[PDB]
Amino acid sequence: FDLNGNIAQEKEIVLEDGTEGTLGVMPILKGTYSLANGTSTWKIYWYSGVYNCSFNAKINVSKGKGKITSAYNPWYQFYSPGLDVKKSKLSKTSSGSSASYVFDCKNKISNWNVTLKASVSGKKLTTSFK
Amino acid sequence: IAQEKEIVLEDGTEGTLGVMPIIDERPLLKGTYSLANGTSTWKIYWYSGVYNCSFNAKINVSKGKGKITSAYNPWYQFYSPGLDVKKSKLSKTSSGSSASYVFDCKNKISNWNVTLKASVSGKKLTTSFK
Amino acid sequence: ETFDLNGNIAQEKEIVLEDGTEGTLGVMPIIDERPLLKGTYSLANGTSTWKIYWYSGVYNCSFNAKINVSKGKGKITSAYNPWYQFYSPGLDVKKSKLSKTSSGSSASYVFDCKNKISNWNVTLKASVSGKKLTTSFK
Amino acid sequence: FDLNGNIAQEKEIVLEDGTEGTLGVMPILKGTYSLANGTSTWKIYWYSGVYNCSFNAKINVSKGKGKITSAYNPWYQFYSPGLDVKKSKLSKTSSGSSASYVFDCKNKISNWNVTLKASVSGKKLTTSFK
Amino acid sequence: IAQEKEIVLEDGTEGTLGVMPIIDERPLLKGTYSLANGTSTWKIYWYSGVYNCSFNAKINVSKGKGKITSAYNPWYQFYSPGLDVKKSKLSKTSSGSSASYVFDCKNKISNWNVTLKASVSGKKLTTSFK
Amino acid sequence: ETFDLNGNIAQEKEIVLEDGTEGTLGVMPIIDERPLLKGTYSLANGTSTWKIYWYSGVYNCSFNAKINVSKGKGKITSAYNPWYQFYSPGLDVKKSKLSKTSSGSSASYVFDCKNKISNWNVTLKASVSGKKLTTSFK
Ligand SMILES: [Cl-]
Ligand SMILES: [Cl-]
Ligand SMILES: [Cl-]
Ligand SMILES: [Cl-]
Repeated sequence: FDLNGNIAQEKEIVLEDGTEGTLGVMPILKGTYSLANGTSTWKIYWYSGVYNCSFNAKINVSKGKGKITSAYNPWYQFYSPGLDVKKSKLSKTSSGSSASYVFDCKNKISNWNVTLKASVSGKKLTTSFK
Repeated sequence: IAQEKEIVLEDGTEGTLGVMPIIDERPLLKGTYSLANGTSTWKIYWYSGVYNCSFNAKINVSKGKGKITSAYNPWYQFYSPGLDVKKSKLSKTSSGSSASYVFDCKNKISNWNVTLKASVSGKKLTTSFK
Repeated sequence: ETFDLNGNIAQEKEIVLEDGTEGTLGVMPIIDERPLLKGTYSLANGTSTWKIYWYSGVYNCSFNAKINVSKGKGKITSAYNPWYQFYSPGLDVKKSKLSKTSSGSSASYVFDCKNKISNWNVTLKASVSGKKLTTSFK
Repeated sequence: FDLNGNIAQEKEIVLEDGTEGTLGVMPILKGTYSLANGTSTWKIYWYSGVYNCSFNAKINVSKGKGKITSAYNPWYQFYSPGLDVKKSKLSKTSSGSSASYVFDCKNKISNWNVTLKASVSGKKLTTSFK
Repeated sequence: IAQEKEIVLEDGTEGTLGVMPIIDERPLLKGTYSLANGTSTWKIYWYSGVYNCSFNAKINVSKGKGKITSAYNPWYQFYSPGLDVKKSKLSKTSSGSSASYVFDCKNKISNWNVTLKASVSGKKLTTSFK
Repeated sequence: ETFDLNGNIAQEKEIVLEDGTEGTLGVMPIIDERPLLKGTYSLANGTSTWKIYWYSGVYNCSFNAKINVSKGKGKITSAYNPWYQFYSPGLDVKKSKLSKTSSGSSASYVFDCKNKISNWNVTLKASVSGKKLTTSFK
């Protein structure tokens, strides 16, 4: 039940009030750049008119493959009247494949999360913000 | 057919306490998709006026059977005045049989949850939202 | 006398503290080495899945339970797909949790609730002994 | 710096607004009764016009000394307009010397906790509520 | 004398960042009491118009030195309109050197904590509230 | 150009998402294999206790830190007695936590704050390398 693994496939539905609902599956902007052998420390951050946040990530590249050995020193300043940061959390995957600083936010009309993530694979450091 | 009984609680609340055997789960909406051997990465998502959310699923398939090796990058953004998302957890079963993004919601008149789920069985990938 | 109905079995003690409040502290020996009586009289050998649920004007909730009965003794191997909708103004759900005992003798979906005049928990419970499956909501 | 271990000893202080403060130390109503050899199950409870709560305690008396091996099935119904139960928790000491069901409550003029406790020492079961 | 510096933060906030070496702790109020060899149980408490709380401390003294073997039965009841006790934790140091009952408080105009503490050193039992 | 001042060292990327918001994602290599410079120039050998603190009109907080410096290298063996008073209407403290690094290289007392126009954390930090003790509050 799959033609090509290039486009999104969705199941649609119309709710009792005539509102569309989409259940979908899809195969799959970021910052990436080279690393060096041994251990290194990095400040991973994001800055905008609304969200500003960062943390430190210690990485260790043994052989030609590295991982995040520690994620610490979480900082943040969010400017926006009425915004409520219900929760914030910095965590590292057991493998150390990545670290994420996640904020669960809320205002008068919405609830959502924002995420600053750092990923290490081989000798490559990738960051993202969603 | 199910086996049930009508109970009237002390506070007057009249309800139906029941049990029924099921073959397949009954969500609001579901979808089934075939998988190819090897590792593949997919975005699982739901979009509606009020609820919007997703996560990524890393699926691996050795010969005939496959499972979810990783459920990550949980994202959501809900729009509705006065809505509160008390809790949001993305989790994966130990056997990788499935992953579920569950939201505990609340507002001036109700308390409920919504669930975006992805389960893998053999060559099949099943998505659902309830 | 205010007929507890379990008061005849338990040893109780009326006490009062600091606040000058009057309440009864009590202890009662209970039996667990007993089978179920009211439950769904049958659940075939092997493995099977079940939908446990309570539906009413205010409280609505359910969960799935895979049950495994090898030879004669049956247990719950899993309690999943917790779902709920507690629709009523004034009512607030502060916490919800689905759990299964170590033995798999029972699974409970507990909700911590509150309204303008009270605070309390409610439980949707499924219990299994031998080839019997029973439920309760209190 | 201690005469007799029978009475309370306090350090007093007068706050900026002429309010007394007492820091004190003191050497030290409950329900108690005999147990039997082997394992047993007990319902520990309290009932009043305001607070009603209970839990089950499994006890195991090996030799002539016993302990609580499990505390479970926490139930409660508190009647009082305006009362808010911020938190509730049932826990057992590692040694199993006792179990406690603690409620952190709050209303418009106060914050306090209430506690139903079960204690086992030798072949004796003691309960209390504070 | 202490070593400090006056800092004016970006938002205009003017403060004093300092460090000072101390011999003894400086709480709002303290008390010292002698202990006898053997095990003894004590109630540690504080009473004032607004704050009232206590816990029990099991102290053991082998020949000259002693420590807290157990800090239990935490109790509190605070009176003040609009006051919120966000958190309350009773904990004991691994070495039994001390136990502390800490309350995180809040109201329309302030955020703070209060601490009822008991520390044991040798033959001495020191109580304090800050 | 809006002088970041660290922008010259880090590699940054301006991006935009779903919301149509404009922000800069960035990564910067930093050094930790460096000693302290501004800190309290002395902390004698052996063991000593210190009161770390910040006092101001709105934020006030402090904690104690036992420091152990054997031979030449010094570390924090304990961070205790966390105390605070954040007195200001509109300001809400959502969480507070005192922590010490594994190494004892530093101790941090972090507060999650909020007001009608912003959400942010503030930290009272004590760091120790060799025989140097420094502090900061940002
Ligand atoms: Cl880490
Ligand atoms: Cl029965
Ligand atoms: Cl237990
Ligand atoms: Cl420096």
